Amino acid sequence: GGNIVVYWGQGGSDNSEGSLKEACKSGHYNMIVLEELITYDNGRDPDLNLGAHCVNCTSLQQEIKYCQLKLIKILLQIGQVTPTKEDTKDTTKDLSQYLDSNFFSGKSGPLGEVYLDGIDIASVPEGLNLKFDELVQALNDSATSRRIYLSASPNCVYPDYYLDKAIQTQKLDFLFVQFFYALPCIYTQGLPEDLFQAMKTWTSNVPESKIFMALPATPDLNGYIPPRVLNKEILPAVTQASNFAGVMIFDRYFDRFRKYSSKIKR
Amino acid sequence: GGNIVVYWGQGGSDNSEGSLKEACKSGHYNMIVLEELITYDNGRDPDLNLGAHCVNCTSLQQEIKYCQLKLIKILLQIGQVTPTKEDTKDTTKDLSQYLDSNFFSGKSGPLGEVYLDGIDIASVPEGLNLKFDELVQALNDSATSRRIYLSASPNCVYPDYYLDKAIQTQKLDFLFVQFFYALPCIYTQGLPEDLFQAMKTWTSNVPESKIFMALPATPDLNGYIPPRVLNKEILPAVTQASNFAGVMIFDRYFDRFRKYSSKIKR
Ligand SMILES: *[C@@H]1O[C@H](CO)[C@@H](O[C@@H]2O[C@H](CO)[C@@H](O)[C@H](O)[C@H]2NC(C)=O)[C@H](O)[C@H]1NC(C)=O
Ligand SMILES: *[C@@H]1O[C@H](CO)[C@@H](O[C@@H]2O[C@H](CO)[C@@H](O)[C@H](O)[C@H]2NC(C)=O)[C@H](O)[C@H]1NC(C)=O
Ligand SMILES: CC(=O)N[C@@H]1[C@@H](O)[C@H](O)[C@@H](CO)O[C@H]1O
Ligand SMILES: CC(=O)N[C@@H]1[C@@H](O)[C@H](O)[C@@H](CO)O[C@H]1O
Ligand SMILES: CC(=O)N[C@@H]1[C@@H](O)[C@H](O)[C@@H](CO)O[C@H]1O
Ligand SMILES: CC(=O)N[C@@H]1[C@@H](O)[C@H](O)[C@@H](CO)O[C@H]1O
Ligand code: NA
Ligand code: NA
Repeated sequence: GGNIVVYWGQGGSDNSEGSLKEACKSGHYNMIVLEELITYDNGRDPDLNLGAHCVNCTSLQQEIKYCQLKLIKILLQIGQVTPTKEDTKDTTKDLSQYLDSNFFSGKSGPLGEVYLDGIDIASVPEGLNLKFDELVQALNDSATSRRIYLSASPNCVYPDYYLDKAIQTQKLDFLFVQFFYALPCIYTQGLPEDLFQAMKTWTSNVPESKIFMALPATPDLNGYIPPRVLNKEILPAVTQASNFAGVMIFDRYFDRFRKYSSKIKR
Repeated sequence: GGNIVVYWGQGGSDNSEGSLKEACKSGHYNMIVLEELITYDNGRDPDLNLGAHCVNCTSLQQEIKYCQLKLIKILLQIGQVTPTKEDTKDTTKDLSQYLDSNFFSGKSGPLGEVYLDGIDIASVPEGLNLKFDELVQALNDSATSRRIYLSASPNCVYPDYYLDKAIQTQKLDFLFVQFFYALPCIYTQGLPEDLFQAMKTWTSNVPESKIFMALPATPDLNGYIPPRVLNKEILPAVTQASNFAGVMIFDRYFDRFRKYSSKIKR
């Protein structure tokens, strides 16, 4: 089956996009990125935002652990940095510490008593105080024997305006390169040329990281690659890169109904 | 000040984008569109999704009423239709009835004991059972003496693939035409030509509805129009349309920090 990852958490409620456990139990995925954590440039404690899934999300603990015991990695995505004009000391250091204590220590945090597998950073502005490359270095330097995987979700334009610094730390394990919404590098009908060139650029410029092609599971989004096109044209070309890792599915909501991941070649 | 509307509800928590009351109290807006209600093609009761603002959102009642007593209209946006392959009878009729009972009757619904001012529909796929134009007609035909405003948020491409049928009912009071993210009709630096042509097309083809230009409040989104450009170039041209209504701000989160609406001409 290879490496198929998926985004979950912003697809509504359990009744719209299914529970996290449902996603894991489906067997389609070996890694889930939870969307998303809101962080504060002024050092306020982060706010978890899993939409209509839960407000008290501590009961997700058992679902996270179920996933992990099925060998599925669970990463939490930082999706929003609330800016401040205030000059505040130690914001990045303090966030790294908050994350370590609340998600990577088995202690009672927002997702219950878990050790998550890592942190993803979305392609969004950082703060005047909070800096993503600094955060990545701090997390990798964490006082723990646990493996904390670090990743980013850049758009397919290289370099990514928001994440290039974090990428150039050379400390990201995975990149979920987004080939959806309107960008010059998406697939369009009968035209993979820009996507191929972007994949060449990403894989060659970030040889230290595993590169996922993040694709939409629905034909209602720009960048959609029909499964036969993905299997017979796209994958044969992009898999020539030694650091091509697989496909990231945007997102569990669309995939739950479309069963796009089911149609990807073995 | 004219007509300035804003989207609120998907900007995170109260600490990231402020409470609904805060938005109303700011005095920047005369209409707020709440994002968003999830509806079900199989006829399941809708799920309210105001992200990390609340799960039990009934306590928003007092904030809604505060807004309304300040002459601010509150509309709820349908943002997501969860599809089904099942053929289910009366889905649209039943949704109209659910909305009437739960948001337009002063009874104890998901937002408490309110009479909302109306419903907006996002530019998203409808269902195999649930149909937007049918929903608009049903809501307008509601057994009530209350005014229910009906609107849609089409993208700037005319016709809108998802909402054109709803628009052609001629029963929409407002259109929030979205000139952001990547589309051929957005403003780009020193180039309003496509936006002007789109505004001509929207205003001339939908003379029966008031047309808002929906614009991003942050320079970090495609389509951003610096306030001086908006005031001295854009508004003088587009305001020549008799049905040009004003500016819809995407969104309260960005506007809270950027104070974009504050910079729009009187
Ligand atoms: C920081 O990154 C380094 C390098 O990827 C990680 O170090 C590896 O850790 C694994 C398991 O602990 C070992 O098998 C490797 O031999 C290590 N490699 C090197 C070069 O030291 C380290 O674990 C990361 N830190 C965290 C907190 O995950
Ligand atoms: C359906 O649309 C019609 C037309 O806009 C609305 O009828 C208007 O109602 C207002 C206030 O009740 C009156 O001042 C107008 O004279 C009416 N116009 C016409 C042509 O009848 C009607 O209110 C809408 N239905 C709902 C539930 O809002
Ligand atoms: C495979 C896996 O990740 N197992 C985790 C374990 O590491 C952790 O000690 C525990 C308590 O938080 O949750 C487990 O089930
Ligand atoms: C607060 C903010 O917007 N910071 C941005 C940062 O996100 C971006 O990666 C960088 C690129 O050089 O430019 C900064 O201005
Ligand atoms: C101006 C306004 O909309 N006022 C509303 C009123 O119509 C409604 O009867 C009441 C109870 O639900 O909430 C009010 O304050
Ligand atoms: C379930 C679904 O996707 N329905 C779409 C509808 O949203 C769209 O407005 C219409 C345009 O003709 O095409 C239908 O296939
Ligand atoms: Na879709
Ligand atoms: Na921004």
